[PDB]
Amino acid sequence: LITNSYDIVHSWFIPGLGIKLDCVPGRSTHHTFFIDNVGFYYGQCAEICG
Amino acid sequence: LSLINQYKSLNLSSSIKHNAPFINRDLYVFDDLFSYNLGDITTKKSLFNDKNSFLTSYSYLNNNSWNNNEFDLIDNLPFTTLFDNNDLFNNYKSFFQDSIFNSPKKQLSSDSKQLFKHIIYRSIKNNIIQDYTKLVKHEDFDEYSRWIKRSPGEVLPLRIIKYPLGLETIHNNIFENTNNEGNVELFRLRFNSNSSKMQHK
Amino acid sequence: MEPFGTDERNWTHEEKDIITRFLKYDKHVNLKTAEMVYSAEVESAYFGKAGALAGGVISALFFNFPIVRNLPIIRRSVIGVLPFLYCYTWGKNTQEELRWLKTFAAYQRFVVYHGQHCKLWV
Amino acid sequence: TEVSNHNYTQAVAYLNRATSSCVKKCDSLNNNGSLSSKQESCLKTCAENHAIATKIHAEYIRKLAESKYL
Amino acid sequence: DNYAADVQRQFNRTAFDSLYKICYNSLVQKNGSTIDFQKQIDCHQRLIQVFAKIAPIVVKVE
Amino acid sequence: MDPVLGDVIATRIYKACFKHVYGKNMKAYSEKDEAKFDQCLTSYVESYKSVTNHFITYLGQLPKKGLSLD
Amino acid sequence: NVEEMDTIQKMNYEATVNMGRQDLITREYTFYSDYEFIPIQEDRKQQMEDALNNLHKIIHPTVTQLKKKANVQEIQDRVFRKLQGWEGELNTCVFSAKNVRDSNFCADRFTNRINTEGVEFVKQILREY
Amino acid sequence: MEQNTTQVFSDLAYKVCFKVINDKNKPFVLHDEQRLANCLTRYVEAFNVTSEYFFRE
Amino acid sequence: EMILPHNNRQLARQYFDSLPENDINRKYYEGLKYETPKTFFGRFLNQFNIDAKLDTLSKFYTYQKTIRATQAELQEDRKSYLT
Amino acid sequence: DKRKIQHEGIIALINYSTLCAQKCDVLKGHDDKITDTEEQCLRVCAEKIRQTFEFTNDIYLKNPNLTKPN
Amino acid sequence: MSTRKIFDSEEQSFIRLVDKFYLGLSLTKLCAQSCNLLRNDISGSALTQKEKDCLSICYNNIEKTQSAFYAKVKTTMNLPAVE
Amino acid sequence: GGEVCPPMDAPTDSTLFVNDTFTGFNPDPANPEDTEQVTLTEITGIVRRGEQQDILARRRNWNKEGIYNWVDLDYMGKIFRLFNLDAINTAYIERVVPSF
Amino acid sequence: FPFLEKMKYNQYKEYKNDYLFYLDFLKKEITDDHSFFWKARKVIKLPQYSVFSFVPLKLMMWKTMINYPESFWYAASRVVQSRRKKVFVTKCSARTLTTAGWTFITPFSSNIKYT
Amino acid sequence: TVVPTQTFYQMQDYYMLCGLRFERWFRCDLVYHDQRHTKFDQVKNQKNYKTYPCYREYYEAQYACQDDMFDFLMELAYARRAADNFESDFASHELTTLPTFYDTPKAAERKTYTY
Amino acid sequence: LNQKYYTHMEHLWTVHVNRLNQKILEDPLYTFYPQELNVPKHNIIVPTIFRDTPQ
Ligand code: HEA
Ligand SMILES: [Cu+2]
Ligand SMILES: [Cu+2]
Repeated sequence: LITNSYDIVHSWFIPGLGIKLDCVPGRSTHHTFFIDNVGFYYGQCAEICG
Repeated sequence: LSLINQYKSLNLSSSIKHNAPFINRDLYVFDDLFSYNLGDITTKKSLFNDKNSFLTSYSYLNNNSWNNNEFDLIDNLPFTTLFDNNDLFNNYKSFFQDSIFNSPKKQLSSDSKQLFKHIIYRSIKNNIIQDYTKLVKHEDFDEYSRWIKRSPGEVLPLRIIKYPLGLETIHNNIFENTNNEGNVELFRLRFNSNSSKMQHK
Repeated sequence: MEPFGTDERNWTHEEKDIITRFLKYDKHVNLKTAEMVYSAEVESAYFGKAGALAGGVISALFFNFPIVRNLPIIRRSVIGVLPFLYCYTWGKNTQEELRWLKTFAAYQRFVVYHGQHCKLWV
Repeated sequence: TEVSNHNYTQAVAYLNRATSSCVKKCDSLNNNGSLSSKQESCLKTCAENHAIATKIHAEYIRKLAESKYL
Repeated sequence: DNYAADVQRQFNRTAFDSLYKICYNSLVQKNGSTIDFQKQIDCHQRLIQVFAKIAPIVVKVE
Repeated sequence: MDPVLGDVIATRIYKACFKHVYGKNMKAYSEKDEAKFDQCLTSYVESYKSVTNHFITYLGQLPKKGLSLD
Repeated sequence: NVEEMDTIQKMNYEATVNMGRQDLITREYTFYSDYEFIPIQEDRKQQMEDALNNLHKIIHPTVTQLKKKANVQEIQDRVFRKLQGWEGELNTCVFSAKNVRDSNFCADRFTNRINTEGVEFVKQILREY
Repeated sequence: MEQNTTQVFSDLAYKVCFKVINDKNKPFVLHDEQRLANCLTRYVEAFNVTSEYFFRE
Repeated sequence: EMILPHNNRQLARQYFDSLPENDINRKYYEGLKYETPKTFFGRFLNQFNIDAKLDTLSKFYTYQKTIRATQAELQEDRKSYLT
Repeated sequence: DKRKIQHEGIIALINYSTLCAQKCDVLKGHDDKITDTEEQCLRVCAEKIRQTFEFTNDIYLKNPNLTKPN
Repeated sequence: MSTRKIFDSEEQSFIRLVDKFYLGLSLTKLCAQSCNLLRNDISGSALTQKEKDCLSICYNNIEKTQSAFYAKVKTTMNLPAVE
Repeated sequence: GGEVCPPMDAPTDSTLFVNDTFTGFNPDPANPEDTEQVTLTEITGIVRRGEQQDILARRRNWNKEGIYNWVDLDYMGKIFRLFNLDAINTAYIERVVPSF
Repeated sequence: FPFLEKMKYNQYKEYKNDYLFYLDFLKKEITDDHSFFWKARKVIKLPQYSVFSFVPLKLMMWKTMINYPESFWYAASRVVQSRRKKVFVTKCSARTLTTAGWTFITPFSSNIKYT
Repeated sequence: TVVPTQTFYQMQDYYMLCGLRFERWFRCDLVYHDQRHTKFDQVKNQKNYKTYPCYREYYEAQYACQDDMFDFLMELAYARRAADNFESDFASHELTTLPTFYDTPKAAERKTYTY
Repeated sequence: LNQKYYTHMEHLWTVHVNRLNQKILEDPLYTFYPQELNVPKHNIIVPTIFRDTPQ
């Protein structure tokens, strides 16, 4: 996953997956993801987006 | 001050009667040199010279010649009917879609005036047909456009480029470019065609 | 376009005048550069004229100073001419300097448009 | 799109001139009413050449006018 | 006014000029700079006579 | 256009037919000359049609805008 | 043809035609301030292409026989430096050219230079490598 | 009159350039079009030079 | 700077066409070698021909940028030194 | 009128320049640059044409009998 | 053949007259070429008996085909009336 | 923008229905380019040179205050955005009518 | 805020320092010159009136406004009983007007568009 | 792989990697920009379609770079292509670098190939 | 001035003598002729008609 921000540094935090990718402007953060199970997970922005 | 002695010759016709490659125009016999069935002429008719462009002058004179009509209206050719052959009709429409083949009357008049001025200057050089006001031309190109980009300097007429070597290892053939002769093309010549043309993004 | 280096000959006054004239009328001169040149040529004259006027004014008072008022003719003339020459030099130098600096800036802008500067590549 | 009668007249004159040139070159008149195979090939080639020539001449005149104006 | 007379004058001047030009084209040689003035005048007179003879047949209202 | 254009074209065609018939053979008029003129007129019409087709196609073949084709 | 193609194939044909015909659209907009240069003639381009083809044909044996990309690149770089000096001279003559006569003269000079001395340089380089 | 003169000049230039260029009547190319443009330019320059010379030069 | 051979008018050759028969340059055109005198007194004798050489160069090389720059600089330096 | 007189003069000048250039063969496909020799030949032809026109005018002005009705 | 009424009646008449004059000039040139009146070896400004006969034959031929050719061309073009 | 006198009649020759070679005037009542449609007129008059501002002659034009007393061609051209400012300042013509 | 509009009388600024044609500038017709016509804030279909007064009730007596040293902000605050106690209702419309907490977060704190 | 990711794999964000990949792709494109429609996959004869020489380079560059950075670099490369300024037409930095064993004159002799 | 101009003119005269010896009657490689002897640049350059490449 190439995480990137359009306006300000946001954070996608999947709690079930225990992942927290901080998409920041300019930074093309290439982060790996390996889900060892099939499921549906919900999450919110871990960075105050406005 | 710039007009202190800028215009000394004014009667260009007085110069036309002198340097023209023609016989004297005051021949009274020229009034009645020949006899023809002239008919009735209540208005002045100007002799349109040349076998080819004679009537064209009258075409520039008549007002109805500037009447726009749809492609449906112009559905025939002097010896052919464009209604039957749809391909021929499309070809004629394409020929009429070019601006040079469908230029307007204002552009025609501007071109005529420019050509007359150029002819007068290159032949008589009377300096009177020249424009009175001095025009400063500025290339007001706004560099804040992400769609139009000018070229600083210009493209060199010819450039020599060495094609990349070793870029492809698909079949272990390091020679990528090979001309129609089959020889490995190591150098290539890139030539610039249009100096004023821009480049598509 | 001009040579770059200390050993290179300094730009001549006639060269500066010719460069200004070229920038004022060149067909390859952009609109913004022409506007900058016209604006520079507008305000620059006022500074020199005002400097000359200020010299004429101040130097007049120096001719009636308490000590200068009782000197010989030649000495009084020199003392009076002292301020006027300095202020005339100030005004002329300010006008010419403003003109030449703005002309150099305009020439740099034109070279950026003409791409004639080495190591200037976007 | 629409076209003017003056443009139609100019096109007709250009076509007449091109046809005259093609006939004079390919000797189209020396036939019994039907053009030979070589005659038709030469007619097509000369017509293409004349159309290209008309386009080039019009472009040259327009460019001369523009250079006079510009 | 006599628009017919004016058109006739213009046409006659054009015809005389065309005859002179045709005579020059036929009688010029050596890439120009080689032509006979008396022969050109004679050819112009002959062409004027020929065109005058042809005038009644061709130049007329249909 | 106007019928005067057709008249001019007819005059040019008549001059061409006279050249084709009597350009090098100045003889007396006859029904043979009339038939030769008719054949020349037919050939001129065919040549004009071919020239018009080829010129319109070449001018129609030259690209002027991106192919949209709806 | 286009009528013989399906929707997808017709779209592909239109895509190819449009992508190839971009320059025509680019033929529209021009910048006045640029110093206009008379284009090099098509005959001159063809002659230069023929000279380059002859050079490529000469290079073909050594280029094909060589097993070192470094050696190939070195030969190419030397030839490129020489031809680049020659082409720089030619382009300098072309930019300041004022007539088709000057254009033809510059093109002939460049072609002769590629034909005469570049051949000797390439022969010497090949004899070395 | 100016338009008529310009049209006549253009027609004469086109006639001369087609006579000179379409001498072999073979298919034209980019080089052929360039040659035709060169012929037109040469005709215009020659006309200008001839007119200047006739105008007492 | 380069004047094309098709566009290079041999004005200097025109000057060569106007010079007299006894011209040393013509002898130079014939192949007469000219050497700067390396003898001190002789070099002193060579000190008085600068103006004549400049005039000859201006006659032969009127259009040369180097000749024009040298002539202008020499005239300006002469004026300044005299002043 | 001045307009008609100037039109006649311009037409005559164009025709004379065309005739001279056809004699001078100033058109080539090699280049558009008119050579100095070509300019000299055109100048010679133009001088000849101008002298011939002057002589013809002098002969015609002296005697009107050379040009008579029909 | 997209024809309309652009030129007026007087304009059409004058244009027909001008076209006739131009066709007559071209025909005169062709007749002179066919009758060898434009020979560069011409000794005078006059036409002999043979030249006069040739000119008369050419005039008769021109008269014998003008109106017929014009009508035939008009019918072949079949230019529709303007309305 | 009121009309002082009626305009001139159209010329008989249709060749005059075009922009003048030097004057640029097109006397065509139906111009194909409506942007080039021009209605010309003819006015006859005498020429009166530019007046001189003279306090002794009570010619004091307070241009900033809008009071006018002298014929300042420069000020008139500045107000009217005249293109030929120098030519206008050279001299002026006082309109004349054929009496009455 | 209608009173705060100073560009309304900007035209008179042209005639303030250019008095040559000032009387001409005074020859026009008044549309909103020294007048504030408020658009109707409610729908009233009573054909008896061509126009209806949308001016503020508290601003009706300009004489009462000639003595109080306060701006027009009195009429703009708490003059309507409308309330929409909805979480989906917007009360700020100024998403850029916020703070970046204890640790100022860049660029979210260092740009006018965002902060 | 043509531009190895191990060049700057130590960094977490592929900024320098995206820059290098974009520079290489732009160089290759500018080398073969004009012949794409005449000798590459953009040809009309679909049976004569040859893969563009910058195919793998473009794919790797797109993989390394993000959308906004790719767009900005594309605008910059468009400006560069308009300039037609080859990197070899302005490079002088090769003079001011310390000599290295990899920069020996006989580069071919540098490699010691053994089976 | 004699020293300065003598060195300069000695170099120039040696160059002139060398040029005459080879019978080189051409002007200097950096010679700027007058405006009347300058070949003007032709302005009219019409681009070729666009045509879709068969390839
Ligand atoms: C020393 C600093 C300090 C203290 C005392 C506190 C005290 C409290 N804090 Fe917090 N807090 C911060 C420092 C502090 N905080 C900082 C730096 C942040 C982050 C800002 C940011 O997010 O950017 C934060 C953020 C923060 C949030 C984040 C809101 C959000 O993120 O959603 C919340 C909400 O639950 C919270 C709650 C509280 C509560 C409920 C108390 C209760 O303890 C309050 C009880 C009162 C006190 C603790 C004061 C004692 C009272 C006295 C009067 C003492 C005087 C007596 C004597 C004389 C000795 N704090
Ligand atoms: Cu968020
Ligand atoms: Cu958030």
